Formats: sequence, structure tokens, C-alpha cells
Amino acid sequence: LESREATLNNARRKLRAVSYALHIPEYITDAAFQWYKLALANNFVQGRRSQNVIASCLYVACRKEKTHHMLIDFSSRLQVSVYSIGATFLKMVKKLHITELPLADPSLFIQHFAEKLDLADKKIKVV
Amino acid sequence: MIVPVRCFSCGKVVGDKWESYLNLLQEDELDEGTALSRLGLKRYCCRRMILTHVDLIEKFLRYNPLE
Amino acid sequence: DATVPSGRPETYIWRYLPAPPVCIRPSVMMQDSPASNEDDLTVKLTEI
Amino acid sequence: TLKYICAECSSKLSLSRTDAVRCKDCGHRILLKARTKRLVQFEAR
Amino acid sequence: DEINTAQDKWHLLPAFLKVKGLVKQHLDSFNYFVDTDLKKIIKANQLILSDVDPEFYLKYVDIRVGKKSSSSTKDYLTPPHECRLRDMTYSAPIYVDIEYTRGRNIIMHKDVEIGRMPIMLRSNKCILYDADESKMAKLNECPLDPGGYFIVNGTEKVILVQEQLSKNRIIVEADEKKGIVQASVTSSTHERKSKTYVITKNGKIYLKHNSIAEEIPIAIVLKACGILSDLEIMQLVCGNDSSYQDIFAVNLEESSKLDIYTQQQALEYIGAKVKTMRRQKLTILQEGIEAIATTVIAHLTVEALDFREKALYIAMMTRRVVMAMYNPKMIDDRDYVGNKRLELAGQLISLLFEDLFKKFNNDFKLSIDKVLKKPNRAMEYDALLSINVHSNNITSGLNRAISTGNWSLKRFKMERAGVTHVLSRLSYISALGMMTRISSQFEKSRKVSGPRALQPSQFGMLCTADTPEGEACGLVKNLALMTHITTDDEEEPIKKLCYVLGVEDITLIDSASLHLNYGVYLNGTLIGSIRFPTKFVTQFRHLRRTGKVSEFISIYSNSHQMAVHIATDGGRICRPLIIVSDGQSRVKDIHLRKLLDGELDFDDFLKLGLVEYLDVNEENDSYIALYEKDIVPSMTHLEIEPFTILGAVAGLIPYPHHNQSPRNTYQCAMGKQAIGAIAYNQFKRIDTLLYLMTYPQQPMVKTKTIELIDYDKLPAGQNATVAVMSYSGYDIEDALVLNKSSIDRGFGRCETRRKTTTVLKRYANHTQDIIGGMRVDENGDPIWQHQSLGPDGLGEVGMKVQSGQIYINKSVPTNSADAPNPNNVNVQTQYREAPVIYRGPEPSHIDQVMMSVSDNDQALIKVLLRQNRRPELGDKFSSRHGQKGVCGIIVKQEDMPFNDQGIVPDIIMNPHGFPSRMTVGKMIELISGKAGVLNGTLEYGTCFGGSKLEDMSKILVDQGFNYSGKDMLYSGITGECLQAYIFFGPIYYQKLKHMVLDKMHARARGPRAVLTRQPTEGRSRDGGLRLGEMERDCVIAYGASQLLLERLMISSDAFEVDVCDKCGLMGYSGWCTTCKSAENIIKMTIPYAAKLLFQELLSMNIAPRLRLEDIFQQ
Ligand SMILES: [Zn+2]
Ligand SMILES: [Zn+2]
Ligand SMILES: [Zn+2]
Repeated sequence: LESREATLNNARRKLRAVSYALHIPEYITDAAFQWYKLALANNFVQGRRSQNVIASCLYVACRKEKTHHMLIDFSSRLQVSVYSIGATFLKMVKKLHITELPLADPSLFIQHFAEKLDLADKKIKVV
Repeated sequence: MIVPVRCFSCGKVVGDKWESYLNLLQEDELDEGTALSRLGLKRYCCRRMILTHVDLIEKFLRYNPLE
Repeated sequence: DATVPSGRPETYIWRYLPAPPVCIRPSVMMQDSPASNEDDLTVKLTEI
Repeated sequence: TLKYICAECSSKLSLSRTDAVRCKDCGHRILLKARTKRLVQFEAR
Repeated sequence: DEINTAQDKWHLLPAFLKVKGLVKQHLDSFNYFVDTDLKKIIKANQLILSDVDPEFYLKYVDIRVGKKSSSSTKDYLTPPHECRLRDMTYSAPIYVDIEYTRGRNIIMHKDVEIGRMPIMLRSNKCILYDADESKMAKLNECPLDPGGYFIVNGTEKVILVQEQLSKNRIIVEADEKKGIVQASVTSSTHERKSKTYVITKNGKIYLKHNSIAEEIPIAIVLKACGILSDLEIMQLVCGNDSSYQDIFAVNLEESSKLDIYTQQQALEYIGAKVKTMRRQKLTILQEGIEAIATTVIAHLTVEALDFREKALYIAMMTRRVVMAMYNPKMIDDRDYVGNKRLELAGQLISLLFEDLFKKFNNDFKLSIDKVLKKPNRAMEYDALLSINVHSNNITSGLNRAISTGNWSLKRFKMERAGVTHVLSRLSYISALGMMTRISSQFEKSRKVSGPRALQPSQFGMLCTADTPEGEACGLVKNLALMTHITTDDEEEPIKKLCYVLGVEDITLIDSASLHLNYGVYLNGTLIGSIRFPTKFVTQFRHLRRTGKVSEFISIYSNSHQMAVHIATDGGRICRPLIIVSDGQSRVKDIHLRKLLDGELDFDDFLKLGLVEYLDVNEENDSYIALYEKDIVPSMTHLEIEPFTILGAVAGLIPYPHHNQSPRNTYQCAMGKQAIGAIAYNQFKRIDTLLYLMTYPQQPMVKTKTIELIDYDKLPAGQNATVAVMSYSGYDIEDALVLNKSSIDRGFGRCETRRKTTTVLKRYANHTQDIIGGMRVDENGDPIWQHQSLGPDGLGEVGMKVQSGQIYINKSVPTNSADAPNPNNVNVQTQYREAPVIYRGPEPSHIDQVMMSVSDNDQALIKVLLRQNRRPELGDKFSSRHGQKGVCGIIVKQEDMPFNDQGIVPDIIMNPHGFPSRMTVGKMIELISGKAGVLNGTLEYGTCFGGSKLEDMSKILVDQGFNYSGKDMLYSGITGECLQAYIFFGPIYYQKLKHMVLDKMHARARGPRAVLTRQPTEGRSRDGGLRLGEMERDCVIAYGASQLLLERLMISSDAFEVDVCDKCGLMGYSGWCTTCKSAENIIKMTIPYAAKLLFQELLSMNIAPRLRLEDIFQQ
């Protein structure tokens, strides 16, 4: 519909809003929208906050890539608790039949910590 | 790049005279005109090969990919 | 003049308009995307 | 074999495929393919 | 070495270009933008505010580019040659500092990232600023590179020095059929783009503007400014004892018609017919809307109370109307060089940035109160969390406006395109000669060849011999070798300075006496009405030479009217000249020898008062002497060096003064095409298409210009041994003859490198691309197509490729756009092939292939091919003086002639150019070159000087040859001597581009376009050539009536139409589909482009009924 086109043209500004902020590259925003698109049709966006569902939808796309981004870097911009946005993440994954998923591998997070930590120029031996 | 192994117009070889013509300039400071007459380049078609040879091989080599 | 069917002056203002074939106005694929760069002649015929 | 080398570190990297595109010993992200061993046949004119 | 001031004033021209180079105008503009001209932006867009919750405020205190305030180190930056191999932008981030209202207490937070400014090379913010061939060797960047150009995402671009007419000044105009006009455009820096006109309808002065609904005659708009007594009007405009009272006398009685007579009644007649701008409140007084109508007009001068100084600026604007009606010889042209304002990069990138910066903090404003319209979300709400969503419109705004060179502004609402170009790395000076050029505005006077021509007021301002031809013939021009563009300083203190020197004021002088005296004009505005100007102006320069005022001023003082001028507006041309006091100059060669010692540079020369900058307007009054042997006791401003009227790209011509004048504008257009060397890092870079020569040589007849830009440190082309004569008839129309044995020794073997690239794209459904390769058959891995593809998929560096022969294998998935199914069922074979095939008609080699990643993690592949070739016939050579030539034949060595010693010439050119082309340079370049070989020393051919002739035949007679270089030689076909004498010697022949290996085309029957079903335009689109309308009329003049039908429908556009007979219009395979009987049909054939006319003409309501006869039975 025109109202259904207008509710995703607005919802396209939301995904490009946080991805400009957290340095999410552009091949995840476009990958994130189909997860929003199937959750749009299946009556998941009604009632809940607009800005609370799109970050939970984006974290599905950031988990599948196996990238260094946590979950609390979404919530600290939004100034809510981790457990608020985490609870509506759990009601997304089991409702919408997401079976295969990567694990939160902690070995990913070591390599990304060092660069903004501003340690010594021998940054390989610390890794 | 490096000096051409033969002259363009007549045909004789100039590859063993580029280091010699320089060594006749570092030691025994000497005219550019009287150097390469002693060296053996008589006619005026071989003398342009060493007068005007820009030697870009010493500046290309400092960008070697092997540190 | 008369004596032809379409010789009335009624047929000189638009009441029906024909649509051309798509051979005239072909859907050129620029392949800058998996979307088709549709030419300006159909998108006018749809706003009508 | 004698696989990919680095830009200024100049260290021979044999990276396992679809894993990474950086090099070791240095953080530089430009990997030059090194020359083959196979004979190539030229003329001399 | 007894130095003297007669022939050694040249030695301070290196003292100019050492401290102050050749890319002054680009480097010193952006460096003034970064340092100072950012702080004048945030100080005019500070204090972002909200109306809801009025105790919130965020203010920008200061702004910085580069380093922080915590670490305060230099930086760590992606190097420029590391940045062009990854399609990234070379940029540095903008840092600001802020304080704002968090809540209970305000908080001041530093170093907020809001964007990334691109920075041009060799600026003081990039890492290449003052390096010493060891830091710069680590960064594998060339020492001899000019710098001054962005490397935004790959390609490297350069903002060009635009120019337009002088803003904030008036120009007089004439026309016969239209009357005359008076344009006066004014652009104050805040929203204002306004031009006013002073027009004459049938003998009456008016004043129109594009915010006033009609015109107003000027007797209203001077009583509106206080000048009311109606004798004061004529006393200002006309003067006394003149015919100007008679021409102007019509406009006086229109005060009697409109019956106004007083300054109170004068205003409201304007604003009665003003076009009312929508104020949304409209407090219109009918008393103040006219008092501001004398504020939004002629925005040069603003008023406080008196309206007085604005009045007699309108009176001086309408006096030069009346004088133009008295004789139309007093008019001015808008092509004089004093009426042009050059404007640089950094003072034009600032018009873009403050558009982007105000667009930043009014999207960031409305994102705040969208949260602050909440009851709970007003206490703990912090604003810097949501700053980074808006930061991306600064970076992507700047990088999109540099790549696609069109700048979409809002404040002036103007859409200049073409403002950036990609620089050409064809040759060394092809990329340096672009950095000093001028791109004009084409104000749509396409009929008039006035501005297409060249003005005499251009001697040494900007170059005279470099200008293109063809479509762009006089609107593209180049700076000369000695040139500096001024900068505006301030007009408040110099207005206070001129009162001290003895000028009166505008508010005291009687209007009877302002025409009897002269008048100081400050930026076109009269303020003082000086008397005895020549004591006033000569005391002004003694403040300037000794250094009380800045040096970028002009004291132009004409005498056609009674006015003296000052100009401090900046962005206008100048050059320096040494002051001559009287019949003895201020040369003082004890100062000049102390320059060579190295403590007294060029900058200290103008600090003392030995030299100063003159623009084109200050050359109205001065009387520049050429040489020191020409000093008169009325003679100022000795010319410092006379060959500086030619830039660094026209400068390489040897003996330009002997040569003809159109044979210097033919070489600048081709010196930018001659192949050669590029830089020192040229085997490291990956560019789109880079020509190289194997063995280049520096020229024999040099110039002082080529050693001041270090051209001969990496030259282009090599000097052959020309024996100018006719030979075998293959050299008739300036073609030329070279020998086969010299080409095999390596005379002119070029080399051509060509990038090509791919990108491995990551899709929506999490599918990559793969580089699997070398599918096998029958005990062997390689196919014919994969002999040079390697094990890893990327083609193997070091071995050749032929036609066919995939060299980058690539597979792309088949579910390219389907929705991600969150499972794992059927994904094992989905990759269809899409390889990269080497086309081209010759086998070329693979030089180097690298793989890396771009700014966002999406891999890159950039393989660079390589082939070298030899100059067979068709390959276009030149002469460095402008004599093009197709190589006509390649004969053997033994058929070439030979002198007594055995010297076979390299190249023979015919004698039949020198009478028509009048190139006496090549006849001198050959004498000054041969004598340099025999003496072992290179010789100079400069402009307006150079090595003489009579001292050069003395060397040429000692060694044993002829006194005119014209030796005698035998023949190689017949054996005996030649009955004439042959002019023999070495001439520098640079090789050009435009070779025939990539111009031979051959299309038999190929691709066809879709809407027209004709052959496809473009050699890369597989060709087929256009038999036009100029060539169609040439055929019918022969009377030939069967190949005209064959060349225009058979071999081009044939198509078989079956058309119905009655109600005749075409249908498909066997139908009529409008009389559905399918009975009356005739098979014929017509062009396809008339099948599609008969359906376009049918789609609008026009019916082309066809009526047929049979051919036979007349
Ligand atoms: Zn020789
Ligand atoms: Zn490394
Ligand atoms: Zn019919």
C-alpha cells in the first residue's frame, strides 16, 4: 500500500540511522531490511516501540555476519536497559522460527578492542 | 632508464662507457666535452647518447618492495 | 471532408487514446542493480 | 608455491582461503601476488 | 665571476619560485580555509536552540582539523599512495569542542567527531609537508610531484580556478536597438544576490530591479534619499556649462507630474508598487517598507539615518549614463582584464561547507525535540549520543561534490557544474600544466568573438601562447610563470588613513565643487573628493614601499573623468616589478650579490622597497621599461625578466621569438600528449592507462624554463638526427621517413599499461563471490582459456595472455535478490560463471596483480596488464615546434644516405614545410644542437634571448664542418654524391599519443541497437559508421540511384513489413487486426526506421494510410 510503503520509507531512515553511528557497513543494512520485512507482515511491529524493534532486528543481521558488535552498544545510545531490548529480542527469535544462528564467539572481541584502546605500535604481540 | 647498449644511428656499442665517463668526472674533474673524446667517441652521433642520457634507474630502485 | 467514417470533427479531442507497443519504448536494463531503469514514456502513461 | 607477499613488510603469506585479507608481522592490508616459477618464452627483438 | 646588474637580474627569479612556488594559488587558498576560515563559520552558526524546554543550549566554541587536545600528537594517517590503491578518500577528521545543558549541571566536552575533511596534497595538514626524500621514499610518493589535488575514492581530481565579472562594481553598456543598460550586481555574503539596472526608455532615465513590480525614474529615488531641492539633482548629475543639462532636463519635470516635491512624500511612491515579500506577519507601516527599500538595493553601502552616501552613489551611477548618451565612445567592455575576479579553491570550498554545516545543525535540532516532547525523557536525556547519525551528511556531502563536479547550493541557489576535472597523467607537464589554468563562465555571448580574442592588457599577467582550439578556442587560458593572486585585507583602516593625508569628507563638500576637483573612489564608492591628487598618490606609495600599508593595493588614477581609484577587494591578478625612482633605477647590485650569499631573499626585497606588486589597473599609469639600456628620466618600473610572459608548459619551446605565432599555440595542445616519463614511483602505481617510453633523453637545446620546473630531470622524447630533404616520395604532406635499423636499436619503443578491476560483492542473503578456477579435461588442468590463470583463480603474474584466455575467473550466485530463508536446506551448487575475458588484437603480458580491501570490508582485485610495441607506420610523431607527421615508410639502413663518417640519419623530413609554416626555430635548433654535441655542452634556447648565432658558427667551423651546419653526404641507392647540399643535424623529436594499434576498426555484421535496429555507435560498442546527411547529398549529385537504396536500407536497416491494401496500415505476421479478415495483404520491405515512425506518428492521433500501386503496366 501507499501507507505500507510510507511505513517502510520511514523505517528505512531508522536502520540507516544506527548503521551510520556504529560504523555498520552498507551490506548489513540492506541485509537487515528483509528481517524487518518478514516481521512486518507477521504482526510483530504492532504495539511495540518503533525504535525498539529495529535495533533488535539489526542485531540478527550483525550476529549472522559474525562481527565484533555487542548488544549493549545498541541500548546505550537508546538510554534504556540491556534487559529491555534483550527481552524483545528473545520474543523475536523463537516466534519467527530462527533456528540456525552463530554463537557469540569471544575470540572475535580481542582483535577489535586494541585499535581504539590506543596501545603501543607492537599491537600484534598483544593479540 | 639505463644507457642503450648500442647507438641509434650508426650502430656501435655504448654500454661499457657510462661508468667510465662518470669515473672521468668524480676523480680528475674534467670537461664534459674533452672527456668522451679521450674515451673513444669521435663522431657527433654517439656523443648525444651520453650527453643527454637521463639515468632514471638510480631513482626507481629506492622504491623496491623488499624494504 | 466528409465521406470517410473518421471525417467528423468529433475525433479531434482526446476521448480514447491508444497505447504504443513496447518496441517503441523498450524497458532498457542498465544493470546498475537488479532493478530495471524504466523509461520516461511508460511512467507518464501510468500517471494518466 | 611461494604465495602472497606484503607491501612493505614483504613477508610471504600463504593465507587459507575465505579467512582474512590482512598480513602478519604488520597491520598493512595490501597483498601483492608474487611471481610464478613457470618458464615463459620471449623473443630478443 | 664579476657580477653586474645588467644580465643577472634573472638570478632573483629562482629566489621567487623557491620560497613561493608554482602552485601558490591552490595551496595558499585551502591553507587559509583550514586555519582561519573555519572559525568564522561556527562563530556565525553558534547557539543551536530549542523553543520547547527553553533552558537548553548547545554552543560551538572552537573547531579544529586534525589533532585532538588530549594526545596532541601530529596524527596517524592513511598515506596518500596507500589510499589510491584501495578506492578510499584521503581525508582528515573535523574536531569541535562543545558545552551544553545535560541536566542539573552544564557540561563541556571536547573532541566530538562530526565529519572528515578531505585535504589536498603538500598542504601543511598532510604528511607530505616538508619531507626530505627519505620520509617521502618510505611513502613511495614522487618528490617531483606538484601536489594540490584530492584523491577522493580512487580518481584524483583538482578544483579549477574559476573567474567571473567583478562583483560589487558597475559597468557601463551600450546597445542600438535596445537603448543602454547599467548592470550593477552586488553580493553581500548573507542571502543577497541582487543586480540593479539604470535603463533609458526613449530619452528618460529609470531604475528597475527584480523585486520592484515596475520601473522608477531616478528623480524619485534621489528625493527618497534626501537630495530633494531639485537643483541639487542637476548639480550632482550634470555639472555646469555643458550639454549634460540638456539631455537630463526631461527627468526634472517628472517630479512635477507625480507631484511629490518633498522627502517625506518621496518614499511611499516606491513601496506602493514594491513586490511584497511574504513576511508571514506583515507589520507594513507604509513608512518603513520604503525606508528599507533603500536598504535592500545596491548592497555595497548600508545606511544608519541620513541616507546621504547612498544618494550620490546613485548620482555617480547615472552620470555615466548621460555621458554614454553624449557619445557612445565612453562605454566599457566586460572583457578588459581589470574587470575579472579570479577566485581560488579554498575560498570556494567555503561556500559549499557552510551550506553543509547549517544543514547539519538544523537536522540535529529537530532530532532533539522529537525526544524532548516527552514527559519522562527530559531529565537524563543527553544530546551527544545521537550526533553521529547526522555526521554522515558532511562527509558524503563533500565527497559527492568533488567526484561529480556539480555543487548544489541553497544560499545562492546556483548549480555550477564542471568545477572539478580528473588530472591527466599522460606526461609530466600534462599534469602540471593543468594545475595552472582558468575555466571561464561562458555568459552566452556565443555570437561575439570579442571575448574569444586576446586583449593587449595581458602582458605577463597570464600566459599568451597556451590556449586550446576547436570547440574551446578562447575561453580556456593559463597562468604565466610570474603571477600572484591578491587577497583582501580590510577597508576600515585605509579609509581612516586617507583622512590623515589631507582629504575632505563627503558630508561637508559642496556639490558645485565635486566635479571641479577629483575624487577618491573606494571600491567604487566616493568618500573624500581629494584635490591635487599627484601629491596624494605619491605620498601613498611611500607608505606602501616602506611598508605601512599592505602591498596588494592599486592606485589606478584615470583622467577621462575626474576620479582617482583605490582597490583592495582581493581575488585579482598581479605581478611584481622593481621600482625605478628616476633616471637611475633601484637595482643596487650589492643587494643582488648578497642574495646569492643566501641571507637576502626575494621577500626582503619588497620589505625594503625595491620591488612591489602591480596589477593590470596600476599599469594604466606606469611606464614599464624593457631593458636597463632604455632608462629615460621619465621612466618607472623596470621589467624584471621578459621571458616570464610564458608559463611552465609553453616554456619548453626553444627559440620562441624566431618562430611563428600560431606555431606556439599548436605545441601547447600537443606537449600535454607527448609520451615519456611520469614520476619516480611509476612502477608502483596502478592507474587506468599510463603510457611510458623505454629510453628517454633530455633535450639538447634546453631553456631556462625547463630547469625551473625540473623538466629535464624526467624528460619525454628523444632527439633524432634529422636530415631534412625529400626522399622516395613518401614524405609529401608533412609525413616523414625513418630507418628500420634505428628502431631495432630502440628508437621510440613505448609501453602501455591498463588497469582493470572487479569487486566481490556481498549480498542480502549472506552469499559471497568465489574465485574457483582451472576446470580440467583429459589429464590436463588448463583449457586453452586457462593457460595463464594460476592455482588460486587470479591470473598468473609474469606470463602473457592472448584473445580469449580468462585471467580473472569469477562466479556470481543465482539467488541474487531472493529473501533469506532462515534455514540450511539447499545451498551446495548455486554459482554461475561470469569471468573477465581479455579482448584486444595483440597479446599483452600481466605485469602485477594485487588484492586488498576497501574502506568498508568488501574485497578488491586490481590486475594491471602490460604490453610494449614498436613504432610502425601510422604512429604520429612531432617536432616540439608544432609540425605533426604520420610515419610514412620504414626503409632499411643501407638505402638511407650517409655522410663522410658513416652517420646514417634517423629521420628524414621534407623541406616543404618551412616556407608556409615559417618555423625558423627548427633551423636554429639544429645549429645550436649540432654545435653543442661537438663541444660537449648543452645550450640554452630561451625566449627573448638565448644562445646567439654568430658565436655558434665559430664552434661549428673549428671542428671541421660547414659554417651553416649544411653538410654534404652521399646516397645509398646510387652511390654518387647529391647535386645539392643537405641540412643535417640533431633535432628533438618527441613521440605523441594517438597510435594506430588502437585505432584500426573493422565491423562487418555485429551488434545492433534496440530502439533503432541500426549499427551501434562507438568503437568500444563494436562500431559501424555514420553515413550522414552531408554525405547523402554528395551521392545524389552523381545521379546514382541504386547504391543510395543499398547503403541506406539494405546494409543498414532492412525489415520486411506486410501491410494491408485497403485501410492500408501495417500488421503482424498475417493479420490486419483492424479489418479482421486477413485477406488483402501485400508483402513488401521498408527500412525499420520507417516502421517505427509509422507507429510513433500513429501513437498520437495521426493515421498515415498507405496507398499502393503495382510496378508494371503503366
Ligand atoms: Zn653513433
Ligand atoms: Zn606485513
Ligand atoms: Zn486493412
